Amino acid sequence: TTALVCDNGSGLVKAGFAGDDAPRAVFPSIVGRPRHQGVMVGMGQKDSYVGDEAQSKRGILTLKYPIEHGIITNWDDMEKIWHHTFYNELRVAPEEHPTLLTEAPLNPKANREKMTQIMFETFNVPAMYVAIQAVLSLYASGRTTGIVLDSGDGVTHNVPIYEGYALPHAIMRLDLAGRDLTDYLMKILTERGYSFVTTAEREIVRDIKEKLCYVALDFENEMATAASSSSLEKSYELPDGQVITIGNERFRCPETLFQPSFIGMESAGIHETTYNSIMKCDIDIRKDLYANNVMSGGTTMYPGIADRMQKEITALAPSTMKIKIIAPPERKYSVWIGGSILASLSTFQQMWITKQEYDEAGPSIVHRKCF
Amino acid sequence: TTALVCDNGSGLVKAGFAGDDAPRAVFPSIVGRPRHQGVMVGMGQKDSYVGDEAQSKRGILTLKYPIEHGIITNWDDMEKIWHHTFYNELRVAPEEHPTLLTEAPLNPKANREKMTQIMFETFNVPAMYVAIQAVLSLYASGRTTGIVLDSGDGVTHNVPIYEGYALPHAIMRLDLAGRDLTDYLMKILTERGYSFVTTAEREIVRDIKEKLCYVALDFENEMATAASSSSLEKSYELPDGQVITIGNERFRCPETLFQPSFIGMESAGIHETTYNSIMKCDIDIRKDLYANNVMSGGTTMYPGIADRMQKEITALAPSTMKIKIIAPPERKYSVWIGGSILASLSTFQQMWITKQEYDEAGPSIVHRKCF
Amino acid sequence: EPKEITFLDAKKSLNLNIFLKQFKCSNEEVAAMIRAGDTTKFDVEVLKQLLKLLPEKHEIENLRAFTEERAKLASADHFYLLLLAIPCYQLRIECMLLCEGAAAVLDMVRPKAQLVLAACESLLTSRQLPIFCQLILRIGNFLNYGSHTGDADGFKISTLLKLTETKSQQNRVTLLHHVLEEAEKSHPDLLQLPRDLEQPSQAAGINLEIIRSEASSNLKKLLETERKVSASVAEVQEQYTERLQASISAFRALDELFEAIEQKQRELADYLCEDAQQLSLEDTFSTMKAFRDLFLRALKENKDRKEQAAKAERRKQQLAEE
Amino acid sequence: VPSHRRVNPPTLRMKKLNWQKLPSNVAREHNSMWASLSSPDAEAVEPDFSSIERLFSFPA
Ligand SMILES: Nc1ncnc2c1ncn2[C@@H]1O[C@H](COP(=O)(O)OP(=O)(O)OP(=O)(O)O)[C@@H](O)[C@H]1O
Ligand SMILES: Nc1ncnc2c1ncn2[C@@H]1O[C@H](COP(=O)(O)OP(=O)(O)O)[C@@H](O)[C@H]1O
Ligand SMILES: [Mg+2]
Ligand SMILES: [Mg+2]
Repeated sequence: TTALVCDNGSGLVKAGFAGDDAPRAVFPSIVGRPRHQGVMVGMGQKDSYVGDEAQSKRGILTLKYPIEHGIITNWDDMEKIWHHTFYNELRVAPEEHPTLLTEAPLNPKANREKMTQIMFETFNVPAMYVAIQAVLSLYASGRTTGIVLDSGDGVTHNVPIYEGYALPHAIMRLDLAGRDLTDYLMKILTERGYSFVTTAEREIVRDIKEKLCYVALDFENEMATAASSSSLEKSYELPDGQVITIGNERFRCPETLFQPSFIGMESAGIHETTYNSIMKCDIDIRKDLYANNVMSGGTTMYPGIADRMQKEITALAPSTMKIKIIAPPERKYSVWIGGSILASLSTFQQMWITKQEYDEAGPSIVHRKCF
Repeated sequence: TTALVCDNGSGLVKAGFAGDDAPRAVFPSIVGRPRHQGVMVGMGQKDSYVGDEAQSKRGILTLKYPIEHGIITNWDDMEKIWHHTFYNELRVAPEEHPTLLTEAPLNPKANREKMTQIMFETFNVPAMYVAIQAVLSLYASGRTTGIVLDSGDGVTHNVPIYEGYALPHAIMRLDLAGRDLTDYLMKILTERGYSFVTTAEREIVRDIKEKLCYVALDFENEMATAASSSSLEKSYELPDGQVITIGNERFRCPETLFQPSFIGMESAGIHETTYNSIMKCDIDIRKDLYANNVMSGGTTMYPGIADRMQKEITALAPSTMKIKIIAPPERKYSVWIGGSILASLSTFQQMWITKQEYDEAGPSIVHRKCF
Repeated sequence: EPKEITFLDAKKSLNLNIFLKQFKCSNEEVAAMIRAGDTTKFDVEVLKQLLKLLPEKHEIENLRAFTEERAKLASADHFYLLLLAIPCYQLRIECMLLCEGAAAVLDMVRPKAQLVLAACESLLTSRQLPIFCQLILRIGNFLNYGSHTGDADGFKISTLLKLTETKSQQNRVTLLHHVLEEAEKSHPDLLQLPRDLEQPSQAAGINLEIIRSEASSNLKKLLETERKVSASVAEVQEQYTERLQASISAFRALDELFEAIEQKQRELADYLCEDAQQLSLEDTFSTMKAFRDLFLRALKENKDRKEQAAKAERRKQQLAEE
Repeated sequence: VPSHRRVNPPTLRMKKLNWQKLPSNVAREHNSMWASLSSPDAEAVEPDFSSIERLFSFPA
C-alpha cells in the first residue's frame, strides 16, 4: 500500500502520497468559523471550514492560525486540520495507511506525547513516526548525516543529524520565519509609504515575497549600488489596480534571516546559529555538518541565498571556502519530499511505531522511537 | 497679535482666538443645498447654506459633510466652511492673524499639501501651523507624556506619545466613531417603528445620541435590567411635536465602540486597540502610559465611558502597574484648548510657518517642519 | 521687549512654559505650595516633569549673578528664582514624589499581598478539595488498571491541569465534565468548591519579586530621605517626619507580610510535597487560577449541555405530540 | 486496605489516561489531602462502572 506524507506547517500544511514528485494538497493552516450570527438551513452549511474551502469562503469566516512559531498550542484545531487532511484532502481513512509526521525542533515532550496519543487513540493509525523537519530536509537531499537549516512559517532552526538521528543538545532556535518576514515586509513597505490593513493586502504582500524578493551576494555592496541599480526596483499589481513598488526592501526582508538586528532583536542569524550549533557538537561530526548543509522551507526561495550562505560561512569559518551549500529547487516541500523518500523505502518498516507499542509503553514511546 | 485656533474636525468646527479658555464659534460642518424648487422671488434665496443656517433650515436641505472619515473629500464645501468660519463667525481678516490648524494622524501627504496651499494662497495668513489633534489634546491635560485616544465623528485613533516624541508605528486608527453610531441608531430605531432616512433626520438622531445615550458599565446586566423592567426607558420630543420613547438603544448604540461586530467589522473594541497600541511601545515606558490614558473628542461625552474603560483596560492588561483614566470635563474642546496653550507661547514664534518659507519651499515645508 | 534674557535654550523653556501653564495660576502660588507641602495638585507625573526640568549649574549661576530688575526676566526665569528662593527645594520635591509614590505603591501592593496571603491560607486549609481529590483519584485508579501508571495514592496540583487533556470518544466531554456531572447528581458540596477557593481566584496576576524589589527600593529611599531631612532644618522636619515615619511603618508592615508570604510559601511547598528550590508560589497560583477557570467553564458547559438536552427532549416530545 | 484501591476488573478494553505517577509514601502525609482517602470516614462516591463500560470501551 502507498503511504501518506503530510507536512503540518505553520503557514501551509501539505499532504500527499509517498513517491509523488509534488504534494497533491497544499492548503493554508487555517480553521474558519462563521463570522456573523445566523442559523437558517441553506442546504446544510458546514459549521467549520478548513484549508482551501476555508480559503475560498474566507470573507464570511473568522480564521484561526493555530500553530504559533512552529509549536502547537491549540490542539482541537490541529485535530480538525488532521481530520481534513485525511478524510477530505486525500480522501482516506487513517487506520490502514502508515502516516509520516513532522515536528518543529526543540518541541516540548508533552506536545510529542499528546500528538502520539491523538494519532493512536482518535485516528487509530497502525503506524506513525515523528521526524524533525530538518532530518526529512536532509533526506530530500539524500544523505543521513549533517546540519540542516530549516526556516518555515513559524520558526527558524539549525539541527545536527547523525546517521538519521538528531542531537537535541546542539539544536539552535532563531525566533523568526516567513510570518515574521511577512510582518517585517508590511512594516518596511509601510515605511516606504503604503498601508496593509486588510486580508487581501496581506496575501498580495505574501505573493510579493513569493515572487520578487531575493538575497544578494553582498549586502553592503548592493546597498552601495541601491540608488544606482536599474534592475533592483520591482513592482506588483493588485487586481483592483493598486501598485506596490519595492526597491532595496527585496533584500531587506530575507536578510533579516542573515541579520536579525535589522528588525530590533539581538539573536544570531541563520549563518551564526548554524556556526554556533556546529561548534556545540562533537568535533568529529563538524566536517560532515559543513559538507551536508541543507537549507529548507519556503523562506529559502529567495534567489541568491546559496552564495550568500556560502560567503557568510566563508566569513565565520576559514575551513569552508570550497564546500557548497546544497539548495534543491524543490526545497519548499523538502520536508514533504524527504518524508516521501523516507516512507516509500522498504528499510523504514521497522522504525514505525505500532499500536501495541503505545499500549504497552504509554505515550513516552515518542521519546524513544523518534530520536 | 492674537492668533486663531480653528479645529476643523469631522463633526463640529471649533474656532476662536488664542489665549482664551473657550472657543467662540462652535458650529457643525455641513453644507446644505435646497433639493426643492423656489417660487418666492427675492429675499436672499442663497443656493448653499453653510453652518448654523444649514442647521436651522435643515428641513428643506440636502446636507453634505465635507469631512468623511477624517479625510477632506469635498474641497469646495470645505473652502466654504473656512470662508464662513473666518468671515461670518470670527469676522476677522486672515492677513493680520496667525491661524493654528489641526490634523488627524496618518493623513495623506497631498492632503496636507492641499490644506497648506488653500491656507496660503486663497486665505492668505502671516503664519499657520498644522498639529496632531492628540498632541494638543495631551497639551490641554498639561502633561508631556501619555496615550491619547481620540474618537471624533469618523475616526477613533490611538496615539501614544512619550516626552513629546510621537511614536509613529504605535499610532493606529479605527474607522468607528459618532457618525457610525448615528447610522446604527437609525438602524435599530426602526425596531420600535420610528423611520429616519433623510439627511435632515440625521441631525435629529445625532441630537438624541447627544442627549440620551450612555455607555453601559456591563452590557449583559443592562440587557437583563431593560428586559426585566421598563425603568430605563426615556422619552424625547421631536421638532414636530411627536414624542418617542427609547429603551435599550441608550446603551446599544455606544456598545459598538466596544463591540464592532454589531455594524459588521472584524476588528475588536477600542480597549483592545488601546492595548495593542501599548504593546507596540517599548516595555519601559508602558507604566507611564497606563496611568495617563487621556480621552478627547465628543464621542467620549457619554457618561459611563470612564469607568467602563478603566474596567476593560484593567481586565485586559496585567494588573502589576497603575491604571488611571484622565477624563476632564472640557475634553470636547481639549484640541482647541491645547491649541490656545501652544499658540500663546514665546518659544512658538520661531516654529511658525511664514509666507517666505512658503515661497522658498512650496506647500511642502509642513512635512519637514511638523511631525 | 524681545530681550527676555532667558539663560535656558528654546526647548526647555518651551517645556517649562507648557508645564507652568497647566496650573492656571501664578508661579508665586506654585513656589508657595512647593514650600508649604501640599499634595493636592501634585501627582507623580507633574513632579516627574518638574524634576525633568530642573535648573542646571550654569543656569543657577547666571540667575545668582543677575543684578538688574527682576521683572525683565521671563516667566521661566522668575519661576526658577522663586524655586531658588525656597531653601532645599529639591529635597522638598523629592519628599513630594516619594510620599506620593509610596502611597500609590502601598495602595496597589497591600490588597494584592492580602489576596496572596488569603490565597495561600485557603490553599493550606480547604474543605471540599480533599473530597474532590477523592472522586478524581477513584475514577483515575479505576481507569488505569493493570498498567505501570496505576495504583497511586496522590498527585501534585499540576494533575488538575491534566484533567482537561482527557477527552471522550465524542471528543466533547472531558473527564472534568464527567466528574462535575456526577458530582451534580451525587455530592453537590463539591459545587461549593470555588467558594472556599475564591480568594485563591485571580491568582496574584503579578510577579511578587518585582513588587518586593520596588517596595524594598521605596523603603530604602524613604530611609535615605528621612536621614536627609534629619540633616535639614526643623521646618522640613515638622513638614515631613510624621509622614515619612508612617510610610516607613507601613512598608515595615508590608515587609512583615512578605515574610509571612515566604513562610506560608514554604508551608505550601511542604503541603504539596514539592521542594522549595523550584517555583512553588507563582506556578501554584497560576495553576489554581487556571484550574478554577476550568472549573467554572466545566460547570457552565455542563449546564449548557443539560439545557440543550432538555430543549432537544422538549422538541422530541413536541414532534411526537404533533 | 483503602477504599479507592477496590476496583473491579472490567470485561472490555478501556481507553488509557496520562498523568505522572508519584510515590505513595510521599502522598500519605498529614499535610496531604489523600490521608482522607486513607481514612474510611470520608464520603465514598461510587462511580457507575457500567456507564463507563458501555460508553468508554474500545470499539471492536
Ligand atoms: N516562493 C516563496 N518565496 C518566499 N517566501 C515564500 C515562498 N513561498 C512561500 N513563502 C513563505 O514561506 C513560508 C512557507 O514556508 P514553509 O512551507 O516551510 O512553512 P511551514 O511549513 O508552514 O512552517 P514551519 O516549518 O515552521 O511549520 C510562508 O510564510 C510563506 O508565505
Ligand atoms: N453631549 C454629547 N454627548 C454625546 N455625544 C456627543 C455630545 N456632543 C457631541 N457629541 C458627538 O461627538 C462629536 C463631537 O465632534 P468633535 O469631536 O468636537 O469634532 P469632530 O468629531 O468633527 O472631529 C459629534 O459628532 C457628536 O456626534
Ligand atoms: Mg512544514
Ligand atoms: Mg473633533
